[PDB]
Amino acid sequence: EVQLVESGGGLIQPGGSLRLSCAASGLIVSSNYMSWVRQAPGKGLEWVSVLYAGGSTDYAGSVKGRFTISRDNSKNTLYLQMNSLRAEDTAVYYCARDAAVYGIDVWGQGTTVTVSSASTKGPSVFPLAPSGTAALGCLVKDYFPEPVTVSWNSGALTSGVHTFPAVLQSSGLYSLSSVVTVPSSSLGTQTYICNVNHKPSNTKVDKKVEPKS
Amino acid sequence: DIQMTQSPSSLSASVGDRVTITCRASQSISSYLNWYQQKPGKAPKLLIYAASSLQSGVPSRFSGSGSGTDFTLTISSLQPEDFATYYCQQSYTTPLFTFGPGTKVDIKRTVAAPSVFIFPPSDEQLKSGTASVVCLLNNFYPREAKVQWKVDNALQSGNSQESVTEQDSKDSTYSLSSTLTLSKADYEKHKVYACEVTHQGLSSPVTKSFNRGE
Amino acid sequence: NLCPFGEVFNATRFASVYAWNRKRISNCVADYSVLYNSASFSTFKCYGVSPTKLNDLCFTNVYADSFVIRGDEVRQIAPGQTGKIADYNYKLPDDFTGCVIAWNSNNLDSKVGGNYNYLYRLFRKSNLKPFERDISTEIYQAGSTPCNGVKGFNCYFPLQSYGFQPTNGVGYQPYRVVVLSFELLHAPATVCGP
Ligand SMILES: *[C@@H]1O[C@H](CO)[C@@H](O)[C@H](O)[C@H]1NC(C)=O
Repeated sequence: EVQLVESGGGLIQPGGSLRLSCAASGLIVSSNYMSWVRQAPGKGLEWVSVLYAGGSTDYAGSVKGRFTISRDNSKNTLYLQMNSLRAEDTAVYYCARDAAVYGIDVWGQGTTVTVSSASTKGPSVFPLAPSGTAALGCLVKDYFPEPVTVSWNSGALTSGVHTFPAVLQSSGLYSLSSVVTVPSSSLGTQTYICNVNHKPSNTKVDKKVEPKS
Repeated sequence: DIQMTQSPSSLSASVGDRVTITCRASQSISSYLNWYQQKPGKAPKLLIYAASSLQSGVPSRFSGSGSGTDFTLTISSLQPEDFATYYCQQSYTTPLFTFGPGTKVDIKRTVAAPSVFIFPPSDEQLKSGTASVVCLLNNFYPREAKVQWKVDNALQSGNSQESVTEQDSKDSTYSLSSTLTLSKADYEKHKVYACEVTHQGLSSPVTKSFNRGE
Repeated sequence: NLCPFGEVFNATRFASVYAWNRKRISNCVADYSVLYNSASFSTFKCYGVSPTKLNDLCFTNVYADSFVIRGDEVRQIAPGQTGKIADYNYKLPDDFTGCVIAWNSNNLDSKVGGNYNYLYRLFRKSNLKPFERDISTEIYQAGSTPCNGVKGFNCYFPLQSYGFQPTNGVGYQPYRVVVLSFELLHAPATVCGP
């Protein structure tokens, strides 16, 4: 069928390198403008480099002289060799077949490349205490790498819960908060615990959250 | 080179409306224009190529017009699965294509002011020597809102980060957190920590705050 | 008699770069400084030859190739270059010995709202050999199933139109290009300067 099947990204330190792989099926990459496209978190589509059917290549200012597009027509595969990687290159990388006037009609599923010198580290869970409806929650601070999952009372608390997306701090470490709104009348009587899991560090935490004084 | 601009940026619309997204090139690029749909976590889908040509398998409600400098993606009757982000891309300089910034089409809903809540750092986190102050704006529509931090009535700038939830499954609302990050040493040295929210559903900015001993 | 450089340079219509034109000059005299001594030209780079030392030289054949491309595409009419034009339209040999001359022609080749006359080959399977000339209009087969003359998925019409609008920046405007190639064979050299 018509598909591009990518693989090969993950964690890498700055100055390291990766090799992305776009397995083509349903079009011939040797008969095509095959491009790599990247998308930084929340930032939209930026073109990275091209492989002309005839074999010439172009690159984006930034990656020029660090990345190298190539192909192997026996395997019908597009390749991107990312060397001297930097934290900026952190994005999702798509491969696509550019049909030019006709559009970019075939995209691969994307593979995610995170460039970071951060040591992987489980979060600290601090309580966001209650002070009509009351709001409480958990600060899931200073972890790496993504992701983190949060739930309340092990699954018994879902209404009015918001687990925000992570931000990336100037430490290279992620942090997020999960909040929930509950009747202020339950405050002294109902137990509210947040269950934070972070697999990359084999960390599970629960934290009772209650009012202070 | 050719930069691309997209007019609405964010657009609110309801199931069944006739929604119109705009795109514009810094140069006249003939009909060398393509439209894309994108949803969070997935890849772009090609919708319109050559400015007017409907792509294989894309529903007929997707019209595309324009030529030269200004272009228009039209959806004749917005569907539930149509809520997404639409980009334009230019082919004139193919294969070095540049994209637009995007227009997000979210789900329209009656205006809903935020519920604003402020949280001081935990005593537990203060031992670690850093202080995190959280501001929550809960269940708000539309997505555009402004959070200002004031510490001792002096406005803070490069010390806060924000996060927003995807549009609620049932509210169609948004929630936003803002986290002001100081050192224990700094936090010790000030009294009034305040969070001031301006939004279209509030008549004047709402301010929630706390003092350090309370 | 003088060489017909007028017919090539001042011609009323130029070709599409894909079907570039070739006028062969033979048995005549040529003044190549009355060419270089015009400020009319925006590019006039000579590779393998000096433009002054030209009326001092004889050749067995001179070739005047002409076509229209985009200003941002004139960089590829040079030895050692790649891109839609150089790869799929008009290639110069690495050991080129000749001159590339080009001048802006927005006034003659862009019509209000688009001149869809001039075309370039957008799709090929393999780069052109030097001075090769592809005039195929066959549907381009980007897949493994054949195309049999119909546009469709993986089946691309290989020629497209430069939408020449006269308002664009200078980069996306038409430029007329004449490539003068000077060959020396072991046969009576007939194209001399005076
Ligand atoms: C083109 O025409 C002008 C006069 O209109 C003339 O000066 C010029 O020499 C002509 N070009 C050639 C190659 O003779």
